[PDB]
Amino acid sequence: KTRKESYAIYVYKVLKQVHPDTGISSKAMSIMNSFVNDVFERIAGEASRLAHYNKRSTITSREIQTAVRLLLPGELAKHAVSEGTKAVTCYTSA
Amino acid sequence: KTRKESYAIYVYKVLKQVHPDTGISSKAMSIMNSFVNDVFERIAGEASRLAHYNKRSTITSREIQTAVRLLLPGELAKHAVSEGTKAVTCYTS
Amino acid sequence: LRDNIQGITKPAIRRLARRGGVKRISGLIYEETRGVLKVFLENVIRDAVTYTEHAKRKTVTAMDVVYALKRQGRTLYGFGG
Amino acid sequence: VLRDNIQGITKPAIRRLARRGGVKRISGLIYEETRGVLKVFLENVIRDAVTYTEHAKRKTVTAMDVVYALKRQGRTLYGF
Amino acid sequence: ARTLQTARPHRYRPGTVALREIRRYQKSTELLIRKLPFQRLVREIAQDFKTDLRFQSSAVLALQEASEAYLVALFEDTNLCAIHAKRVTILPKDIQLARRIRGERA
Amino acid sequence: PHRYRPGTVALREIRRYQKSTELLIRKLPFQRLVREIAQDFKTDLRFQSSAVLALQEASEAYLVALFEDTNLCAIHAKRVTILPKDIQLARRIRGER
Amino acid sequence: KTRSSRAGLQFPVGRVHRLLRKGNYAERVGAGAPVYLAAVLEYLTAEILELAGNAARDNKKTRIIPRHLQLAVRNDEELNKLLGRVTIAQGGVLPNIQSVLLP
Amino acid sequence: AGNAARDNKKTRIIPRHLQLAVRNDEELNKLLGRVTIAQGGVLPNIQSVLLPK
Amino acid sequence: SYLFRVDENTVIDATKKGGIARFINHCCDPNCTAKIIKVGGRRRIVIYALRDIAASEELTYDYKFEPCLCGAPNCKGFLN
DNA sequence: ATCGGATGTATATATCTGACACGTGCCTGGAGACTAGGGAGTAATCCCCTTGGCGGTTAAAACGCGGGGGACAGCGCGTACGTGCGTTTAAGCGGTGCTAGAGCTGTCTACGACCAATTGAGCGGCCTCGGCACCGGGATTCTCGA
DNA sequence: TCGAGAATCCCGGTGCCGAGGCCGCTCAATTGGTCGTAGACAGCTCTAGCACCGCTTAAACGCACGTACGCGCTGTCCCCCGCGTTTTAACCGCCAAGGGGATTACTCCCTAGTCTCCAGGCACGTGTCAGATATATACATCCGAT
Ligand SMILES: C[S@@+](CC[C@H](N)C(=O)[O-])C[C@H]1O[C@@H](n2cnc3c(N)ncnc32)[C@H](O)[C@@H]1O
Ligand SMILES: [Zn+2]
Repeated sequence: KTRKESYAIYVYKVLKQVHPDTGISSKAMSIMNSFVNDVFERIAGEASRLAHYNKRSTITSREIQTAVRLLLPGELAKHAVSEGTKAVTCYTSA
Repeated sequence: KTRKESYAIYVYKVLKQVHPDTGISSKAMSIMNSFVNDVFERIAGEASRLAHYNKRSTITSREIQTAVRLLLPGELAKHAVSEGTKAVTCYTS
Repeated sequence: LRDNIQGITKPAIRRLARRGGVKRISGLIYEETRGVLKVFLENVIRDAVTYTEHAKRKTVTAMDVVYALKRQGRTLYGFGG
Repeated sequence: VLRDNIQGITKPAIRRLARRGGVKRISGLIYEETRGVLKVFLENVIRDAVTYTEHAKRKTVTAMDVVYALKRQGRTLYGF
Repeated sequence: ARTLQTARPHRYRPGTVALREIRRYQKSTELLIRKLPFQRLVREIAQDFKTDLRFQSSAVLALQEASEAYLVALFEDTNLCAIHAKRVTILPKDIQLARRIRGERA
Repeated sequence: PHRYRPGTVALREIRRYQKSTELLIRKLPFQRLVREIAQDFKTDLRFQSSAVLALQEASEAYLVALFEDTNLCAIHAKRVTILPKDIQLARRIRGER
Repeated sequence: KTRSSRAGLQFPVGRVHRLLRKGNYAERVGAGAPVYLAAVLEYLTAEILELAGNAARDNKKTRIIPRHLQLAVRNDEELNKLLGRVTIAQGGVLPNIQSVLLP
Repeated sequence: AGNAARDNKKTRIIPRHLQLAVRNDEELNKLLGRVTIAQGGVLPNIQSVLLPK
Repeated sequence: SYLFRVDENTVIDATKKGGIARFINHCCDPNCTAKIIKVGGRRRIVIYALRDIAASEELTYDYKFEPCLCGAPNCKGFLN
């Protein structure tokens, strides 16, 4: 059969490190998957729109940061940008 | 100096058919230009998403037709799809 | 299939209104509500059927309803979104 | 710096705005309420305007930045 | 001193069974409309668009979810309107005002 | 001598203002207000001229519209005046709060 | 022979094809998509300019100003839904007074 | 969601727990102000004009 | 006594080793309760806020022991 | 309702500019022609899952009724809002000056697309048991009439 | 004010099905290397946002009076709720069939892409008449007395 994809195993690997003993249901897993897809589309679409106004031809790690800082509310923005820049630093120096 | 393209002259050519002796001011022409830009972006975005859903890459005259049927209200949809199909017919020959 | 809107009976509307938080229903609400619901359903199924006949098929899927919902501002999580 | 400039939105100005909207008898406590509402709206729009400016490494808030900030909130604006 | 612990006919007046149904429904999470009537209503409404569709069984269900999460929310708003007019009942002139202010009628 | 009945100059002003398209708020104090609200996000801000007006225009079409709703809420309570508990309902129904 | 004239249009099918290509919408723009889209845009701008001119005539003027576009749009019933959220600048409000208020 | 599912004496995150976790927050509520979480129910709330005296 | 009853055949003793949860007094009117969760398959005692609690407020809690320096408006003279 | 007048608004002539409409160069975006290639159209087919029908049962809907709480109408009191007039004040307008910073151009290079070989992550199919739904029987709270 | 009875929560016992781990098997992510170009950057030009000054004059403020509307209270009556009895069809389980949704296999034709050729659209001036005032006057609306 054709193999379709999702974020099931990754949401599970995150659940097994935030609550090392809880376990997610099935409908709740599909809800978290569609949530991840929706936020992905929001952020990437705003990042594109922003990398268009400025006539740049690429969607870099700063269009994404400004998108995250526009869409996400007051305090989620600071923590999101901190986690993002930490990950990007830990990745580039490796 | 600096070249910026707009839909002013086409809006003027259409005005000279719907009312052969009236004249748009500057602010109203700016408003009509922004309106054309807005509607173009709506229809193009909806056609793009509609092609992405069926897993295609060609954005052909069927996607624009379906996007006009989705976006425009009841009556404007009928006349718009009619003008569109008439123009593509009179162009493919 | 004629005159099925009477299938949204009075107790169902009472339960919806209870979950909504209202305490003392009037007596005329049970028709305004069916009108509102019919309008909403038409507005959604129109776009669902458009999405489903653009793809050259005769089966209204769940992705079609999810898209027709997301397009009107009201997204919906849980059905393959 | 500037401070306490919100008081520039006078009583006759709010009065005329209400009259355009259709009002006929304005209460007394309204002026403060609409001043707060207007301040909230302006803050929410100028935040995005300044973000759009910063992203482009500029120091002047263009008109297209205000247009984009307004459009991003579902309030488009024709004429700029 | 001892070891502490955590453990060791009728007619309700009108307006009380309502305040109990509110608490028992605001905590449940099931669907409040019968499924076959909604099936038939969806199928009957989709006649005006295309004759014979097949309505995959997850489509219908999907609609139902939204169709609740709309109405319920609507009622919340209408409630406020009622409470605003210094009354407790919700009247059709409340639903119309909610839908007007909210943008659905204009 | 002569005195218009209390409340009859209201409708005259209503018709006079609903018919024109001018800007109701004075331009310079609004420029000052918008110029000092943005002092919380940056400091060397310049505010190109046609931006401010832009803002101002939008910031009128909001308030006017809001009052168009506030009145309704007032009229809902069998009233004429628009007391400050109407603006709050009119802003909570449309999801602005 | 420009591709707009070949269709019997006034909107630049070439420029619309260019915008569709260079706007990052899909991988391969079709052939009869820009014709359709230019025709739709022309129909809409004609439908709005007609009522704009009508409104500007009844007010005994020959120039269309934003007040007349505001009137033309908001008076219509299906353009008012298309442009449901726009705020035409220098547009003003449609005159209306609640019946309860006037004596 | 896990905090809710634990304070409810269950051990399986379930759509109701996600609805609670979102609508009880204040900033996760603005990020998801338009969505509807299927099978999430609603948040318990009764006005004060309605509660008996 | 700082003893606490987990279940019938197990108790927690915080007289010499434990948390600051041993510094919560019995009051005839409590604003915190004690539930028994099971995490990792084992029972534990958590303290939930019964009613809203403002800052710099003492955390009251009902011991249910089955003299009383209660100090409450309405109150009984026995911890038992 | 009837005037009398007093205020406001609409009508028409005069005139006065500045912004719209038109003609001019000129620069580059659009049109023609041709090729290669992969994306989409078309035929076969298979099996999933939708539709249809049927019997039981029992949960939920429908109906009728009694009455108590709520909606709605009607009045007095009084205050806080509108209208008008005389003050103040700063908005607006014009004119000058100037410097910050937007904007555009050429040079260089660091970075992302593209392509080949591969290999292990994750995806589909198989169990399987522990968490959860269900049932029953206690205690425990809440409402209401006395 | 307290009994009682109806509803609600909590503790055990029990079965069952889906959440989770395991095995093979792909196929897409990884690594390495090339190559064209998107953008960084140093630099210069010029425009337009900022600040100040002087007048005037329209808009804002303070104040007085008076009156219209908010509002709190009282009083009918009516209709929506809570409850009991009868009726219906939703729901569950099950069987049968066949349409059409996916998938596979070929094939061909529609579009990207490049080069060649030039005309259409945009910045730039210049002309004049459409609309904005401005004034004088007529007509409409509104308010007091009767
Ligand atoms: C958890 S300890 C409280 C901590 C105590 N305040 C201390 O200083 O350690 C509970 C014990 O404190 C005393 N206590 C707590 N609350 C009390 C009260 N309301 N009246 C009298 N003794 C009390 C009793 O001895 C009881 O066994
Ligand atoms: Zn005590």
